[PDB]
Amino acid sequence: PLPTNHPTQDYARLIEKAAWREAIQNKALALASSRAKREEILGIKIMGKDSQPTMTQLGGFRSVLKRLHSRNNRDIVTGYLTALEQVSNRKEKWSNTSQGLTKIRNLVTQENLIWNHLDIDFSPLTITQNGVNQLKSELWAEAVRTLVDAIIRGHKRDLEKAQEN
Amino acid sequence: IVDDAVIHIPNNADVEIREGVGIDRHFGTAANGFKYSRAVIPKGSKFKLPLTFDSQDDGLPNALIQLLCALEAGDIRLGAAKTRGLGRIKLDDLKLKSFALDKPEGIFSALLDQGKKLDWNQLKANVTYQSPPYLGISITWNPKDPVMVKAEGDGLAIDILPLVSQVGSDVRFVIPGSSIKGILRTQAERIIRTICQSNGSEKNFLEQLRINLVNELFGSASLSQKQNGKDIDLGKIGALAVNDCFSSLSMTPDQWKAVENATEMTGNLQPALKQATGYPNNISQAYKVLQPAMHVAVDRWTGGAAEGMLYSVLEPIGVTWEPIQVHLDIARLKNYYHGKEEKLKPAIALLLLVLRDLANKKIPVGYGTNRGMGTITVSQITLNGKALPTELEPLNKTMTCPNLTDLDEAFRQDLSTAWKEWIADPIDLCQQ
RNA sequence: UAUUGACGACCCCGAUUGGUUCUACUACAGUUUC
RNA sequence: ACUGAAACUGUAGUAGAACCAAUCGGGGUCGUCAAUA
Ligand SMILES: [Mg+2]
Ligand SMILES: [Mg+2]
Repeated sequence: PLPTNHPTQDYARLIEKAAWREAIQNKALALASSRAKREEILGIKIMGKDSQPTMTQLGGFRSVLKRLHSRNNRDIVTGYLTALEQVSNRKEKWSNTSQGLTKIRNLVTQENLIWNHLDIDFSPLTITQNGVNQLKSELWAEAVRTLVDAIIRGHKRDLEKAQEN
Repeated sequence: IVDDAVIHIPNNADVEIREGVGIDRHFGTAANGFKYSRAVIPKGSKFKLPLTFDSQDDGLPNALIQLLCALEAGDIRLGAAKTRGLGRIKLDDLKLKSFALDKPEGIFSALLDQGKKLDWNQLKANVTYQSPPYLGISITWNPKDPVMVKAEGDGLAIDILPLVSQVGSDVRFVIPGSSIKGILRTQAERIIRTICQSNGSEKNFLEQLRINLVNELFGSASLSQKQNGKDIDLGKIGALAVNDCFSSLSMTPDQWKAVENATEMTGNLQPALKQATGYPNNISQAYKVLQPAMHVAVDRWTGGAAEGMLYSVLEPIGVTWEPIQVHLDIARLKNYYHGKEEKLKPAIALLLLVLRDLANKKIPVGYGTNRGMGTITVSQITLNGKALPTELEPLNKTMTCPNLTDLDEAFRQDLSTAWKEWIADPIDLCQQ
């Protein structure tokens, strides 16, 4: 690795983020492709022609996650979930999901969890000393947004297949 | 030589996301797949003009002086969506440094002395800026029913909140030029299809859009076609461009963040709206500007309310709005018609018919038009063209009658004639 | 066989579209030395 | 029984055209609840 004091350490950091961002985007595409993984990660599932929850309920969550720019915005997303969880008719919309509301609560509030689902070996993608811990803290919110965005897209375009049978 | 220039966004401001939708011309509702979003650099962002010019002759080319005059006039547009609100730039603080690289005193100046200043005003005095033909349309209007475009997603105390945008230090409510263009285009097409009795129902949305005259005014998608063994592009840019319209009212960015994050409609929302409306101690005036409304769906057998169907709207009942700016590029149409200014009259005739309906409340704007919003009163349309051809020169007018009776009857009767002659044979008018 | 005896609020957003279509490289310089 | 020299992968080219954040919904209203003697 580059020594921490090295003058090009600022330039290496630009290269690493680029290599990490593309790795996260590629891995998020693969994980959305399989219905067992979308169910593992968010609890979402397809049951016949039906979607659990409705695509409108996924879309509503996703619109809030757009505001998750930083870890200190996780108040925004957890605030949405508690208000949802407090209204009986809305909480039951997410019954018949695999624990979906807790899985979303965890993904947003447990800072380690996104990286375990992505499960990327970042060692070939980093060159700065202490680069891994820094980049994880910086790119966390973006990885969460990318993975949730990918999963809902992959869900909908498999829902279209079950629909069109 | 033109360098890359980094954009410095204003303080605290950030990249905005603009939502977009395509509305099916038959059902009047969002078309399937036609939902998109665009990141935009907010208004008032700055970047450096980074030009260098290597003169082999003496002096400075007059066309290059006209260019800099055009930048200072703000006549140049940059980037995407140029017809739909975006892209206008204006130059400030122009500075000219000359290095006489042909001579020793000049070549060392390049290496050391940082050059010789020129007074721009001395060049700016030796030329007349020749603006190209255009017709500016300014519509002065006020909301008769609350006018808003809906925000990107549901709120806490209020589900449906108005769209706002940063404009320097403050946020303002905004109606995007995309929205104003889209309502105008829809009425223009309905007029054309009505005249021809051409149905729109069997066409998909990209084919629904593609009809005569509107293909030139509002523009068409790029689409290559081997139409006759010859290969041709159907795409052309809109000769008609529309600006974003902002509210006269403004709020500090945190003052609106207090509204977005209120959670009790009768609780902490009331302080936030008293703040933002500018009546921090007088809610009965605050709610004459932004008024929360509640709605229910009432179940048809039981009455009462349908389970779950309770929702609320922050209605900008009293927000005052600045005049809408529409810019018609007469040069771009005239190029489409291969110069023939006779061919402008059907396109100009269509545009005036669209504006007649706008002033007659036939074109509502924004969210909820069928649900208690969106109807506008137009007080005045000002038509202000530059370098118009002499037979269109009567357009330069301020109109206050909705029925165009402020345009000369001989001119309105001339346009009616060219229009009627096109109705009798609605050819592709740019087909040479 | 038909008595016992008076309280109490509810809904809190729901459904959906989440990108569609076109352009995907085009001209060249292919060795130079009056 | 002698290293060729000298030579900018460069020049021209706006990630752009078309696209409505939109459709539907009265801030509404009556009998229930408990089981025995
Ligand atoms: Mg609420
Ligand atoms: Mg609600």
